[PDB]
Amino acid sequence: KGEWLPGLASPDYLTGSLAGDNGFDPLGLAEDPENLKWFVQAELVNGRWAMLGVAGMLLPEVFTKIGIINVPEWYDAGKEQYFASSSTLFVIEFILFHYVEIRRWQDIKNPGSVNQDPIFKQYSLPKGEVGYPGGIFNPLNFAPTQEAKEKELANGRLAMLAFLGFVVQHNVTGKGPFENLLQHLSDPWHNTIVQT
Amino acid sequence: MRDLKTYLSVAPVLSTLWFGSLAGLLIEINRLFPDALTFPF
Amino acid sequence: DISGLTPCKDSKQFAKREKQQIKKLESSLKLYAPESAPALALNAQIEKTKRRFDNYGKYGLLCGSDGLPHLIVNGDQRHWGEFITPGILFLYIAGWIGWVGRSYLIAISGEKKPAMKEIIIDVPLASRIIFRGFIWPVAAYREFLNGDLIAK
Amino acid sequence: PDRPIWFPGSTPPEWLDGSLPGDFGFDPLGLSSDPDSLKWNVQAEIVHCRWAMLGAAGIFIPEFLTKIGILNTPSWYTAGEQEYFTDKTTLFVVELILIGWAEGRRWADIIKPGSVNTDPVFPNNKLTGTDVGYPGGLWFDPLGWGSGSPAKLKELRTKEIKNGRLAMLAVMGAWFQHIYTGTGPIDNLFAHLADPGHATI
Ligand code: CLA
Ligand SMILES: CC(/C=C/C=C(C)/C=C/[C@@]12O[C@]1(C)C[C@@H](O)CC2(C)C)=C\C=C\C=C(C)\C=C\C=C(C)\C=C\[C@@]12O[C@]1(C)C[C@@H](O)CC2(C)C
Ligand SMILES: CC(/C=C/C=C(C)/C=C/[C@@]12O[C@]1(C)C[C@@H](O)CC2(C)C)=C\C=C\C=C(C)\C=C\C=C(C)\C=C\[C@@]12O[C@]1(C)C[C@@H](O)CC2(C)C
Repeated sequence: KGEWLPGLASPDYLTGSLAGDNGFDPLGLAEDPENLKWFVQAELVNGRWAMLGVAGMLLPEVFTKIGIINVPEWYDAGKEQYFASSSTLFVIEFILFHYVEIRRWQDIKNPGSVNQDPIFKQYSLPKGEVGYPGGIFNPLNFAPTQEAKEKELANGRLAMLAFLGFVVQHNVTGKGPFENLLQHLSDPWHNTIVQT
Repeated sequence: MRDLKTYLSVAPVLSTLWFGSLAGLLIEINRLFPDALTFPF
Repeated sequence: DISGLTPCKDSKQFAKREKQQIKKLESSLKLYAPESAPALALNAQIEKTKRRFDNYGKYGLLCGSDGLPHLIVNGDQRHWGEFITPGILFLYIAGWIGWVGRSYLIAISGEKKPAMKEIIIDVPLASRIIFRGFIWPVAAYREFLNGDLIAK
Repeated sequence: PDRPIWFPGSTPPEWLDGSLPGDFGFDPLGLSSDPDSLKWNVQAEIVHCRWAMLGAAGIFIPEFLTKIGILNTPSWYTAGEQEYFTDKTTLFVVELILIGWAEGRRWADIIKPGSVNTDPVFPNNKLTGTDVGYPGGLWFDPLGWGSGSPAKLKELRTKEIKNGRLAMLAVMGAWFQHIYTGTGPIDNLFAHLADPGHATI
């Protein structure tokens, strides 16, 4: 579709049949079709996780302007005491995520092989694409048209860049992502990466 | 000149330019941060 | 105290070495007028020596009985900056160089006279290939999985 | 083939056939023997001309008005030492971003001509110029003088080039005069006009 850089030609292997195809591959990673098949799923999962991560790192700090709750910052949330030890929670998380991610992985190898429930055999996911399971994962039956997929990919890429910015700013400034915005909005020409 | 550009791509001249730039970079790096025995970061 | 060693900051021999070096530097300065350039150079040398000794004291090195720092390479987390991190950086850089060389060699293998492209380098193609080695681990690992790394 | 030459009686180089605006056959070292180098050098000369004309105006018109006392601006040499509303590095970064967007589209038109002639936001808007380095359209030619017969064009494009070269020489002269004599360029002119025989290097 669109060109990431006018005046340059698109790669041959990027034919525009994929969602969010702007012909961006200067370093040629996806020349091998198997690499492309793996990297599509990698991008999807990374974007979907980063969107939730950013949403959870930003909004629980926006409370200061509205003053509903009192929650520690995203980099101090770990040290707080909880009803269970950190090791127990980590063990349970590992136990569940092992099964979940092994179930997801088998679809990439042999599509359509894990669409059936293992305990209640009368239940099965409708046939779909590799990275878009559907079924009970889509309770509202929204149509997965190409426009919605492109919107999803754009939001995922933006959120990934936002998470990288959130990580890098804290190492330098030492404050929260929202506090960095208000300081910039106070004196825009004096509060940038160039401190002076 | 095409022939002049060809002579600049021969192995000895290119190697000399590359190694001169490399040595300059290393000398400046050791000038800014002298006596490095450990990676402290 | 690994292997019976002691921290540099508590070592008396380290301080004695510093004092001897500084005293040796100071005896040469008495031969010159304070305003002269050699006096300035000797002052800079003395300051640099003091700074180097202070920095070695700060980083948590270990000294022996001779007052000289020793390196631990067994993998202990308290000394990862001595061997592990520079090793990983060197491995990354060497893999970059090797991958770029292999890519350039493969690129010109299909030409009519591949030998002439080795004595007279094709600058634009190499420049285009130079940037690609920045992600060499991913490309190398995926090539290993696909079986294209080893010649048949 | 019968155009005036820089060195009358000599023979112009083979690659300089008189087709370009401002061509006098001056290329002793053969820096543009091949066509690609010729095109690149033509574009570099046109850009250097346009920046040097802006720079010459900005150096000399302000300094003259200060001397006759109408304005009170500082010297052009030390104009980068005054304190503005923000630190200089921030201004440099803003400059870099804006001029990078401006020049980046100019790079793509050199490599692939006529690929960047459309407005990315409002496709109703276009540039009209056919020739690389002469973009035209309502942005760069609002009066419509930049198109016409080949006679009308080869004059205007030669006038631009001859003025730009003079401006480049004048700018370098002003730099070296301020380096050596240590005084503004206008003072040098008045000193020369006072005692032309002796007010010299
Ligand atoms: C457009 C070009 C140009 C012009 C008009 C001038 C004009 C002037 N320069 Mg000058 N200069 C120039 C370029 C120019 N310079 C360059 C490029 C340099 C760097 C080498 C210098 C270095 C320089 C110094 C060091 C000094 C002057 C001085 C002077 C003034 C006294 C005359 C003199 O002794 O200069 C001699 C001129 C030169 C050595 C440069 C040669 C002239 C160039 C090649 C252009 C030739 C003009 C052109 C071919 C004729 C037609 C165009 C005409 C309408 C201008 C005079 C106003 C003196 C001063 O301050 O006045 C009191 C002085 O001390 N200039
Ligand atoms: C998933 C992700 C992050 C997820 C974060 C999560 C969940 C965070 C959770 C937490 O916060 C909460 C919620 C609770 C907080 O208290 C605590 C923690 C737990 C910390 C990031 C991905 C992040 C991914 C990023 C940044 C990727 C960047 C990749 C780029 C730029 C690639 C560029 C190229 O790829 C192309 C396009 C083509 C190549 O050819 C050319 C190049 C140039 C090489
Ligand atoms: C290129 C140049 C010189 C050219 C050299 C020549 C003739 C070479 C000619 C030859 O190659 C040929 C043709 C053919 C070959 O066979 C032989 C040689 C002999 C090799 C000069 C200037 C080149 C470039 C110039 C003039 C740059 C301009 C600078 C500007 C715009 C400055 C602006 C400002 O001054 C303001 C306005 C206000 C201030 O406050 C701030 C600043 C920023 C300082």
